[PDB]
Amino acid sequence: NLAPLPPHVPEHLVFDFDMYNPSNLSAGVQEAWAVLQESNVPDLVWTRCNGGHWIATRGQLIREAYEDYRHFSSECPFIPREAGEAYDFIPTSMDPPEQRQFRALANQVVGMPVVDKLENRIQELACSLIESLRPQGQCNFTEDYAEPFPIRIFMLLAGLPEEDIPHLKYLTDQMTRPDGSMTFAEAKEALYDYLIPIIEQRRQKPGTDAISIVANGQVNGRPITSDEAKRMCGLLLVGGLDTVVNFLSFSMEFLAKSPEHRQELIERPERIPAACEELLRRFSLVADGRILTSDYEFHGVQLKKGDQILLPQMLSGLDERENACPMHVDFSRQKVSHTTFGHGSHLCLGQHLARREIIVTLKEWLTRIPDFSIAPGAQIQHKSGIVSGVQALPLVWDPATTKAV
Ligand code: HEM
Ligand SMILES: CC1(C)[C@@H]2CC[C@@]1(C)C(=O)C2
Ligand SMILES: [K+]
Repeated sequence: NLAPLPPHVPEHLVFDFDMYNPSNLSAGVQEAWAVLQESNVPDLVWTRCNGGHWIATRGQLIREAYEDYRHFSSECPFIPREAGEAYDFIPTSMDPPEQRQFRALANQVVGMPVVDKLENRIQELACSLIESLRPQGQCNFTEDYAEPFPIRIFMLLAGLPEEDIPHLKYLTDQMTRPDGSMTFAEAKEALYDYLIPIIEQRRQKPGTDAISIVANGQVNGRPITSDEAKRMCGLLLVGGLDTVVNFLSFSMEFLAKSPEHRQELIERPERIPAACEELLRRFSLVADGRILTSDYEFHGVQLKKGDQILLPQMLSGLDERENACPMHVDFSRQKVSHTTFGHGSHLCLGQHLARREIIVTLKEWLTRIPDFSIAPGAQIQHKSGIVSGVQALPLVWDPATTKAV
């Protein structure tokens, strides 16, 4: 449906892009979003889809808006409006100044020091999942690796049972790529229904898991409330269950389709960290945004207090004004410009865990299964939303070309 055009929005800026079902989706989701960067499309457009909102289409504007939290508030960061209003996760639903104190606590559970306590288990799980698949000569990559690898690591970190994954993954996905059966508010309250008692049990009897550490944490020297803990833990679950999970499939689809790039990383494994960064640029996948706190003229466009603006993190690095030949993957690219992990005060806190999971996957997969392809006659379908993904990724290989370590 197309919402009525607000009185302050001129017709010439109207471009009815649907972030949950973009028209060019069959080309690939990044390609579908990149239609917003065709030469005739303004830097800032209005879509009547999903209740009506602005979209900044160029890295310059996306970066500026993410830096200016005084005009572009995180209080209502999701489209549609109902979802942004219900959205209350911490720290993401807060602006500075109050946001900042919560970042340190989140860093205690997903930050670089914690990656250190997990490196060996991350390594061991990647290797065991890949070795189990290796002799089969085929897999459904989304279900067989992309999901279980990051999700089981998160569930370990959080001290949550693996048999809870199907329920939690379903709920998480309703917040980013809703199937229509639940509103954001319903999904969020179901997630909170799961968490609240676990949080109370771990405040009564603390363990060493991430939920215990958040629930018994301090924020700038005072105790976190049960409610704040819940709102932080919800966000951590969503990051654990619906970010890397999707990104790995874009990356593995690319490698399945580009033997040259596989060989590069096999021959020059020192390049894997750089490859991770270039893949994070090319297969960027997040798009949230902000709400206007006041009327504001931005790049010659009149914005009105309460207007939502989508600021797609995905688009900055695909912008030819940020990177030449942006749809080309070049592992030797000298300045890999992107906002894949966000920009401004809300920079991703999970990014070190994400990079470790990506780099481990690339190294351990190519060590064992250097030669693989998309299954015969398969046409890979993507899906779009707050976080975009790959619906299915059937891969095949000849087991004779693989190596058990
Ligand atoms: C490829 C993987 C990932 C990508 C692309 C990604 C992307 C992002 C983006 C774009 C933001 C900023 C959102 C905004 O400004 O509104 C963000 C924030 C955040 N992410 Fe990540 N993320 C990833 C992985 C993770 C993981 C694995 C976790 C935790 C398990 C995580 C936890 C967080 C947290 C806690 C924030 C909030 C920071 C704040 O609001 O101050 N992320 N992420
Ligand atoms: C936009 C995000 C990727 C970031 C971490 C999880 C996510 C869906 C959020 O709600 C904040
Ligand atoms: K809100």
